[PDB]
Amino acid sequence: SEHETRLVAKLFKDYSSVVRPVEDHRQVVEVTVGLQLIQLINVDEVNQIVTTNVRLKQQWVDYNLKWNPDDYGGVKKIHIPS
Amino acid sequence: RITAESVWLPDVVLLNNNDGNFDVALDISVVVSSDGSVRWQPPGIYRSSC
Amino acid sequence: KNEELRLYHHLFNNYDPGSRPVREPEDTVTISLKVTLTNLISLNEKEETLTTSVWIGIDWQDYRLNYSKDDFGGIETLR
Amino acid sequence: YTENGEWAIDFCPGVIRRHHGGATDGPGETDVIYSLIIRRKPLFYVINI
Amino acid sequence: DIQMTQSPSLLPASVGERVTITCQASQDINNYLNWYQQKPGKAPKLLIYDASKLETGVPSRFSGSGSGTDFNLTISSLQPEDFATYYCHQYGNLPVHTFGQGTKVEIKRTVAAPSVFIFPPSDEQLKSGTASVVCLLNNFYPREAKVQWKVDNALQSGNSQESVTEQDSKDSTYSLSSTLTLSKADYEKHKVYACEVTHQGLSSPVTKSFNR
Amino acid sequence: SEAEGRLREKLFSGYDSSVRPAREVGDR
Amino acid sequence: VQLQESGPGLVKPSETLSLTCTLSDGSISVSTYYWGWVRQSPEKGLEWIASIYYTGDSYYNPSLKSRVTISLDKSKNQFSLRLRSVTAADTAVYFCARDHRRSFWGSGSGYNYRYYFDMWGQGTLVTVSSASTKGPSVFPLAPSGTAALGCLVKDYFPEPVTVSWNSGALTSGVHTFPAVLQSSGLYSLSSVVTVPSSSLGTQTYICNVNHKPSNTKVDKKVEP
Ligand SMILES: *[C@@H]1O[C@H](CO)[C@@H](O)[C@H](O)[C@H]1NC(C)=O
Ligand SMILES: *[C@@H]1O[C@H](CO)[C@@H](O)[C@H](O)[C@H]1NC(C)=O
Repeated sequence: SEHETRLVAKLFKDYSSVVRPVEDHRQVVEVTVGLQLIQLINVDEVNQIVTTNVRLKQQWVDYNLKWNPDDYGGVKKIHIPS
Repeated sequence: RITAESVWLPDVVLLNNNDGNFDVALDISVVVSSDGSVRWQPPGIYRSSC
Repeated sequence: KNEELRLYHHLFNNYDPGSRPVREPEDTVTISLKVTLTNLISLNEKEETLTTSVWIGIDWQDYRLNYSKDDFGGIETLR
Repeated sequence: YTENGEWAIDFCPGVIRRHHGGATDGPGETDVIYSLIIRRKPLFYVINI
Repeated sequence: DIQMTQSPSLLPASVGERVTITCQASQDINNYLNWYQQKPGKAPKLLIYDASKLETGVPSRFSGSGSGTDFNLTISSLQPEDFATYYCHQYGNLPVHTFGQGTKVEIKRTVAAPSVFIFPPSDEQLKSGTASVVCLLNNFYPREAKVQWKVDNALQSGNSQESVTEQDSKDSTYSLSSTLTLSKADYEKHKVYACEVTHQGLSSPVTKSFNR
Repeated sequence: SEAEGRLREKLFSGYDSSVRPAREVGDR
Repeated sequence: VQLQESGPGLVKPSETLSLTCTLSDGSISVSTYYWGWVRQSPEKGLEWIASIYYTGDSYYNPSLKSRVTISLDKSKNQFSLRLRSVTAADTAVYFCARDHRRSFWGSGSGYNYRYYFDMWGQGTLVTVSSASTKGPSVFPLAPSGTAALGCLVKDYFPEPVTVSWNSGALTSGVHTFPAVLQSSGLYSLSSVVTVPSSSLGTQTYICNVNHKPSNTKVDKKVEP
């Protein structure tokens, strides 16, 4: 918690969510997208609308959000607000 | 008695909700004891798939 | 270092989104408008309501946000 | 494009209108009006009613 | 295809020194080169990528430089935890990889002459029907030394095996053994047996011998 | 409630509400 | 968040060396990573073997492409290597690694790529030998102002062997050297120690060698 508190403070000291998270502007952000269908809620034939419950798994790399675990008590993974 | 957004909360949600609403109806406040124990009793209107 | 960050700082460190992009108060801003309809959802006769799904393309010129790609490593667009 | 089950879009002209341009009317105003001319497909009412 | 030659194979240095390792590519690879550090009994760790960019969490002491063909890995101020084996790695537009030969960075000190010892095979090993002659170099720096086996003043070859220990923290020295294996009959056929040691720290070579 | 205010300011100094409470890594 | 190798530590010659790398806290179906194998030997240094994409595209070291088959398993989040016709030259520490691919856009050319190994496993040593378990033979190398003595441990297999002097009492000046693989396919080494001459007659020196697969425990007294 103290280690994670220090880490979270360090990572977002000068972070920007405006620009793409790349170390060079010519680099392309590569996102792996995977859909999980939990429930088929409805199929409205009159209005031609299908309602579904889904999870939209998205995986990418932020090159400004790396750290060495040894410098932060061995913390290897965290959960942060999106 | 502290506002719930001021403290860490576990992200406990109703996974099998039907209308897409996962969280509680009102955050209200947690009760924190001197030993670090935290009790939270938020209300919730839940529509669960059955 | 991502040149996008330097470009963003150059364009937005001194920028007022509340003011129109006009050099004088009496100048007019011209907006190019397109409306693309994706779906006609419904027409409720009881409520007399047309539900549609669209997306609006809106183009204009902001002289304060002007830059050249040569001064920023070849960036031609910034989101 | 997937056509609506009951409605067919026949026309959709757009027009840029300007008004309130008179001296007494104050500053001028403008807007853009699109006129969706749509046609009902009455097959359901013919078959069922 | 592309081949990478890393120099020097051994770079003795002291704390505070500025050291430089070089990697030469056979062809022009632009800056498509990374550098890795590997401590003993550990996986390699990335230090520099694209030949000049420092990976996050790496100390600023390490720097990289270079264009096509020639590349460099510099350490400005060598520290106690920077003693390791460094590698240059080359990649292309496809995941095809070539690792250069390692470059070891060891602790530097003054030259120490070997203590040379010579041990015959035991009578038990002769009872087993073989004969090992063990010639030991103790507490010598640098690692560079030559050992030669002489039988009645006749040189041997192809029947001697070397073994060397790592540098010890207390004294920062090396130790070597040369084992010469022969059959019992070959061992009994000759009288005098010697090992002959040459080292930069020795004014002249030193020979240790025995007679049966 | 001056004492309560002082206690609150003491407790919420350096406190990160987004950080899960784990004194050591691996604590559940 | 971590990679773990698993496989036999010993393979007979001409058999197939099979290794499997398992991911901990991660998915193998990621577009930005290849999954590869790199071996390290004392004589050859680091050497990349092969890499595989999650869609199945594979790339191979040209020297080892004939004998290598790299494969994937999405259900288990695993990727495996199978090296055929394995000989003594293949003895090495095999690491499984994540090849981090960065994509770059070229005007008019499209995507171009760069790579670095950012994640490694611990490394599994594989030894390729047709020998079987056998106990060491201990021989005392007796000493000739400081006198050196030792124990020669000869013809044991497989590694390692633990050597101690006087039940661990004597440690200063003790040097145990790395094992050497002989032409017979069996390991050997010597453990040496230097002591004062005047203590040769007053102090006792015994070497305890212990070899686990053979369960060999030899306490050889080294004296003149
Ligand atoms: C925008 O600035 C660039 C230099 O950054 C200059 O070349 C160009 O003339 C400017 N454009 C306008 C429309 O002012
Ligand atoms: C590496 O450094 C040496 C010593 O300064 C220099 O001679 C050599 O040109 C350098 N090589 C590079 C930068 O590729």
